[PDB]
Amino acid sequence: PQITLWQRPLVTIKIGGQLKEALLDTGADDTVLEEMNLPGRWKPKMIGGIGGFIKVRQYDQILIEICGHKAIGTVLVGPTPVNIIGRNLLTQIGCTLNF
Amino acid sequence: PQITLWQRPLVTIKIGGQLKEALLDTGADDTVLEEMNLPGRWKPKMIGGIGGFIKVRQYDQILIEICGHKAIGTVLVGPTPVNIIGRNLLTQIGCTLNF
Ligand SMILES: CC(C)[C@H](NC(=O)OCc1ccccc1)C(=O)N[C@@H](Cc1ccccc1)C(O)[C@H](Cc1ccccc1)NC(=O)[C@@H](NC(=O)OCc1ccccc1)C(C)C
Repeated sequence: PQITLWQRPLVTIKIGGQLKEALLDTGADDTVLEEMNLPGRWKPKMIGGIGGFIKVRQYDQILIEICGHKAIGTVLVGPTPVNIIGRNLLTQIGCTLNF
Repeated sequence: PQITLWQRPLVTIKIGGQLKEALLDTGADDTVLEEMNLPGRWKPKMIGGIGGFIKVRQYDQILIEICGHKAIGTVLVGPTPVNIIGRNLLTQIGCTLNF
């Protein structure tokens, strides 16, 4: 799908048997999503954006059905305003920037 | 251009007689550039990112050449670790997310 940027590139993701909406962020190196009930064993981790640094939990090996397309990777959970599909899954679904 | 997301999508800009590298970012509705000498009246404003809210100075009607493509926009100068080109100019240079 070709998404233009007049409006926030929000997508539909099915993760953890839960449906969520998420920004497609080429600016984040990492996928970070808001608090959500999720299976597994996690690790502490912190990430930084503008303003500061949040303490996330890292879940390695998670399946997301992004835009009705799948990938498996690292989903970090923590204090975000929006769910961010970062570059480590974007490459997996084969997304690119074009101009 | 076709940009794959495997590396961090930095690119060259020319803002105010100066030459810089900027993250092309779909997750920002705004171009926030680090501090530099920009000449003009500026408003304050404040934006949110993952960790907080930065106090930044609005410059409106500034010309940038992002990849050879000039475009006029509003540009925020303030405390960021990276220059970000947001959707307010990404629309303008014709950029499109894709998969
Ligand atoms: C650049 C900001 C103006 C932009 N915020 C934004 O557009 O908010 C709207 C707003 C407008 C008016 C009033 C209030 C709010 C933003 O933070 N956008 C995010 C995605 C987002 C959108 C809304 C809220 C929160 C997040 C993302 O682009 C940044 C860019 C960026 C990239 C690299 C470094 C710094 C900034 N990456 C991030 O913040 C990611 N960091 C990242 O991946 O960086 C790696 C790294 C970390 C630390 C040190 C070096 C490198 C996080 C998602 C983890």
